[PDB]
Amino acid sequence: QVKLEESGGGLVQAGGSLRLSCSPSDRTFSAYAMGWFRQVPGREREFVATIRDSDASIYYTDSVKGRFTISRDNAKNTVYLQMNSLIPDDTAVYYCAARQYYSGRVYSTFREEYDYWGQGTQVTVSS
Amino acid sequence: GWQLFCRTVWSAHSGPTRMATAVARCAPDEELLSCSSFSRSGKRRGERMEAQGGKLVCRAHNAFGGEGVYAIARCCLLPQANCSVHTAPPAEASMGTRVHCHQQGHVLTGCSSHWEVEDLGTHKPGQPNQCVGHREASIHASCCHAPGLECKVKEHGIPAPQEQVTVACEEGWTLTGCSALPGTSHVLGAYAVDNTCVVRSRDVSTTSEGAVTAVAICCRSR
Ligand SMILES: *[C@@H]1O[C@H](CO[C@@H]2O[C@@H](C)[C@@H](O)[C@@H](O)[C@@H]2O)[C@@H](O[C@@H]2O[C@H](CO)[C@@H](O)[C@H](O)[C@H]2NC(C)=O)[C@H](O)[C@H]1NC(C)=O
Repeated sequence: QVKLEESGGGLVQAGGSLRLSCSPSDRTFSAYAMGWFRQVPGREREFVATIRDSDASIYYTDSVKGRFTISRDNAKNTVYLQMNSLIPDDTAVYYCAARQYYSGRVYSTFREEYDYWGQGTQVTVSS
Repeated sequence: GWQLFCRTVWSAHSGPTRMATAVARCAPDEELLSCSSFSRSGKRRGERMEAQGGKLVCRAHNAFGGEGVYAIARCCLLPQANCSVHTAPPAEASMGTRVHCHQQGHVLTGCSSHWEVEDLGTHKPGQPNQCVGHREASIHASCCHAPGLECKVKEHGIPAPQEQVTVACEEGWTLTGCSALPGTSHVLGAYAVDNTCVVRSRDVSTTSEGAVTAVAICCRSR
């Protein structure tokens, strides 16, 4: 019944920056965990970042560490993926993911761990 | 009696030197069940499962003249696990490097291979819980103790290599390890996509035509 809405994406040049946003249609829906996954064609939807309610709950894949920042705004009910110093290898379809309930694991990194998904937003990093 | 969840982790590109290395890592509570690597040109020195800060990591090696490599970790939620790595160094004068899981109850989840030489040589052309690599390469076996864990090997070989060769696990099984059978010239790399093992090749025609073979390690509990 919950649909996640993604904003941002498109064409951006190598070394450039982009901000992806994600929010549910029903703003009273608060997920325990929010996440970002990316898919390169011919490969599985891969883990990028996760966030719950603190900075200790933040976890990134090594390939994006130091360049990408995941943040959450409770008042706007939106999760953000600030992508800085974009490299050609960041080109993929980026998906927003929401996990409704509590997890015993410190970080939710598997697709199976999430319940609701975004439509997917294409990110193309020029030359 | 549980379910086995596996995911692929790609490292960032290594860079262009012989000493340029790429590391793919799992989350603190996950297990590294296999380690593969990829290079857009080939020109790689394979990969190894290495201990770093108590946990096992997937390290890929670049070859001289290579633009860089990607390390490709297979990360799994395996409850009640004890995983270790068994390495056999090269025996250049042999028909191929061999290693198998030594502990009773140990199950093979993955096979990694790395070489010190610039590329692999030519030669004249598998057992339960055994990894077989090139005569000039070191072979690394991922060996796990986990309750009810069972693993099987599945292969698919095509004469004309083209873009890729794939082998998929059957329904009920999870792909834990993905690799190319040795002796197959022009291999760019191997990686898991869901329960499909993908082996990429440089499409170079025959010069005895050979068969590029995708090798999958499929696991389940109970
Ligand atoms: C992971 O395994 C090691 C070795 O297990 C041995 O083989 C098993 C099949 C079973 O027969 C065990 O009883 C054996 O101990 C565990 O312990 C190591 O044991 C050796 C002595 O046998 C000792 O020298 C090492 O230091 C031990 N390593 C330790 C204490 O970490 C090990 O405990 C197991 N790890 C986990 C997380 O359970």
